[PDB]
Amino acid sequence: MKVRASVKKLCRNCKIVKRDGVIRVICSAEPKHKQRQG
Amino acid sequence: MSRYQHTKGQIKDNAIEALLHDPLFRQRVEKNKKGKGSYMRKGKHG
Amino acid sequence: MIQEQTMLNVADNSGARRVMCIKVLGGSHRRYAGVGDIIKITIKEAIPRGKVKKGDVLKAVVVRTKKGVRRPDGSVIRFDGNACVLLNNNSEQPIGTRIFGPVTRELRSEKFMKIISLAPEVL
Amino acid sequence: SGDYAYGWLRTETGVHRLVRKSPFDSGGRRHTSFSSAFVYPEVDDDIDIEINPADLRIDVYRTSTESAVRITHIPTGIVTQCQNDRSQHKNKDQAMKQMKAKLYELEMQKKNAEKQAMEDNKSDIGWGSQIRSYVLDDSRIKDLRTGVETRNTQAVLDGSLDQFIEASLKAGL
Amino acid sequence: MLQPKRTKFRKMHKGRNRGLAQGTDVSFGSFGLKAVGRGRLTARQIEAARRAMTRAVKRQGKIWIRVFPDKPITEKPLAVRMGKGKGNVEYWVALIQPGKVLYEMDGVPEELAREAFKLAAAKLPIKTTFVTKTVM
RNA sequence: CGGCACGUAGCGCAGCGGUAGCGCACCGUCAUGGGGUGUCGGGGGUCGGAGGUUCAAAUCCUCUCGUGCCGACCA
RNA sequence: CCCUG
RNA sequence: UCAACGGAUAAAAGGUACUCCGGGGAUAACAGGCUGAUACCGCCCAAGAGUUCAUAUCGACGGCGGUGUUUGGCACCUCGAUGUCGGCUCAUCACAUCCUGGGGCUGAAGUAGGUCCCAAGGGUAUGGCUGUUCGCCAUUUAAAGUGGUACGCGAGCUGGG
RNA sequence: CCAGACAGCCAGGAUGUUGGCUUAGAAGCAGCCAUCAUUUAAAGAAAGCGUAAUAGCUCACUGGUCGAGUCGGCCUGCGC
Ligand SMILES: [Mg+2]
Ligand SMILES: [Mg+2]
Ligand SMILES: [Mg+2]
Ligand SMILES: [Mg+2]
Ligand SMILES: [Mg+2]
Ligand SMILES: [Mg+2]
Ligand SMILES: [Mg+2]
Ligand SMILES: [Mg+2]
Ligand SMILES: [Mg+2]
Ligand SMILES: [Mg+2]
Ligand SMILES: [Mg+2]
Ligand SMILES: [Mg+2]
Ligand SMILES: [Mg+2]
Ligand SMILES: [Mg+2]
Ligand SMILES: [Mg+2]
Ligand SMILES: [Mg+2]
Ligand SMILES: [Mg+2]
Ligand SMILES: [Mg+2]
Ligand SMILES: [Zn+2]
Repeated sequence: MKVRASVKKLCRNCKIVKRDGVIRVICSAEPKHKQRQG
Repeated sequence: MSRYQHTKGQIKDNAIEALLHDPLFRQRVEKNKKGKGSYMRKGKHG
Repeated sequence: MIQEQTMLNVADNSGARRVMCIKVLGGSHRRYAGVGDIIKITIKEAIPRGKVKKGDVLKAVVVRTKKGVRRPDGSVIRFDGNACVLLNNNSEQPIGTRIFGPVTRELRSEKFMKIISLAPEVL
Repeated sequence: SGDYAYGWLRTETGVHRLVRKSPFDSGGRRHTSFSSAFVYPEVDDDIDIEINPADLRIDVYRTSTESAVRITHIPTGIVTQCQNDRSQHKNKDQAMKQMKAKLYELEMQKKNAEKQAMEDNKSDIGWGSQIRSYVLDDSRIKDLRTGVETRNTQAVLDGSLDQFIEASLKAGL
Repeated sequence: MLQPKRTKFRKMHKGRNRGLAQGTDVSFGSFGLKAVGRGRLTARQIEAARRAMTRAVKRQGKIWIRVFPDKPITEKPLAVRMGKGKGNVEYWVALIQPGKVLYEMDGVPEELAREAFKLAAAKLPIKTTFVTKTVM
């Protein structure tokens, strides 16, 4: 998980998701893309 | 093949000129057979 | 009770005579070392052909204390001086080849079987 | 100057052995003199890059306001302090010029140390520097390294060393 | 780093930045980056943005820089009391109002121009937008 | 940081609206067996850089980047 | 004044 | 060139830590206050380094903020007095966490790490030098945190500066 | 877009050819240049992973199943 203030899709399998009022993107392709709006 | 001991010690600019100013590359004196440095007190075989 | 800046005699033939405890290993703000505890010493006198010279910093283990050891029965074992056996910094075995004077029993551990064997009598 | 000049002339590093009937001597006694040819390429004098804020450690302390500035270059480990001025910015600027000066000094010392190491190696080879021998008394020219000989001393001293430099360059000495 | 080669005067008043800009039309090229907010642009900001545009597009098309930093900005050096003369010239800005076509470009496909303008806008300190040449 | 002093030939120095000067040095010839000293005869300078006035700028002005000096004090 | 070992 | 140019006399420079009086927080020095250029700490874009790969770790060119936290700006409080450095004694708060505790990613084999997120419960060296804060050095320890508190604390101590 | 759309689901994703160079190896995938043709449902001298390079795993693309909406740009109010 990488905590950034500008979270976005980086590769094509990355998915935006909103959990508990927090925007994350999750990646079934590479765990490096797992990142969090904070 | 043995190392030469240069008399300049620790050379930090130019070792070729250092060996020139070492006695190894000195100018050498030749004993004349006749002429100026001509006289021999004793012969090679006498 | 051995603390910093404490002068100790040398209990083996390592070559030193008088040492100074300068640090008590094994704890933060640890004050005293009893018998059988490692300390860091510096050497103030030495035999001229000794195996270690003056001014070296190396470990040592306390083998005699004027305060002495308390036994579980209620006894105490008081000596008349404070002495130590010098050890190497990294390997922790005695530098010398024999130990002078009596030592006490609780040094009987897997680190100091050679101390217990080389001692003349074990109290 | 010109293309491939150092490559053409790089085999000339060394000593030349003149043997000739000297005219400066009164008796006409022959002399065995020596000279050295030393060739080195025109290396580019690269600009000295400035130092990084992360590479520096900046501290402020009370002068003996904490206007005193201690700048520490961390990757090499060199510090400079400055406390004479009331302005911390002036102290920091003087400390930064001290940083640049010591960095230039250390780079020069590193270059001189590498040059001294190369000189240690080529002083170790030593006698191998005697590369060329002109016997004008017997009129023969000799490269000892390639071992080659010729008799045309006037052509050699005119500058027809093409055969010798090609022999040396194919030798790789 | 843009700068006028010589000027009539070395220092200039602070001034105001009221009104809306003219030059609101794409003039030479086709695709333009036009300001929406209001503020100053340092010549360093102009240079960084222009570098980002030209090295994003990799030298196709042609780039027009429709602004120039003509206004000198003074800054008084630190630990100096107020007054005792106007401060020395430090850098040059261009006063930019809303609706100023900042950058302009041609000869490039639309998506590439949009991407290059995105990098430029990331380097800019003010709101910008993408505009297209209209025939009138 | 603030003043104020100077950027002149390879070097050391004068000249501070129209003219570039002196010494050492370099070159060439003499003198010497030869070198030095000596004698004869020459040359050499965007006048630190840039731009402004003036008919004209080394000289007048501004800025510039070097080196030197004097102060960066009461708390 | 000097005269490469 | 009474140019200090509405011209004090025709005619006049300094030191005071040996000082003294009248006054001023109208006006400085410490501390507080406002601000935050600078400083510190974050974040945005991503050229490039990273064998390939911007984003494991760095991050140019530039940009946007936070704190009040250094150096500064002002001169609003105090000049019918608000005792300033350092040490000692005793502290308390914050979290931008030094250790211990939970976790994500890794260019994470394990060990040992690197970076980030959560977390302030407890803990967090002794000495040589110097008045020192600081820093360097020696040896430890799980660690030797960073800051706020009139740069905490002199109607609590010292008085080396 | 009921000349069946979007997302799933079943299939292909080839031939010259490994396009050449320079490399050390260069095969879509290190860099450079060109970026065609055939079969045409469609296959890019290849978008990505991967190989020491090949290999291998996908994608763009298009065929089959299903049967009502699909998709992302602009302006704008309030929010995170
Ligand atoms: Mg004083
Ligand atoms: Mg002489
Ligand atoms: Mg008046
Ligand atoms: Mg008074
Ligand atoms: Mg006031
Ligand atoms: Mg104050
Ligand atoms: Mg107050
Ligand atoms: Mg302040
Ligand atoms: Mg006022
Ligand atoms: Mg009162
Ligand atoms: Mg936290
Ligand atoms: Mg609890
Ligand atoms: Mg205080
Ligand atoms: Mg404190
Ligand atoms: Mg005090
Ligand atoms: Mg008090
Ligand atoms: Mg005193
Ligand atoms: Mg908000
Ligand atoms: Zn991803």
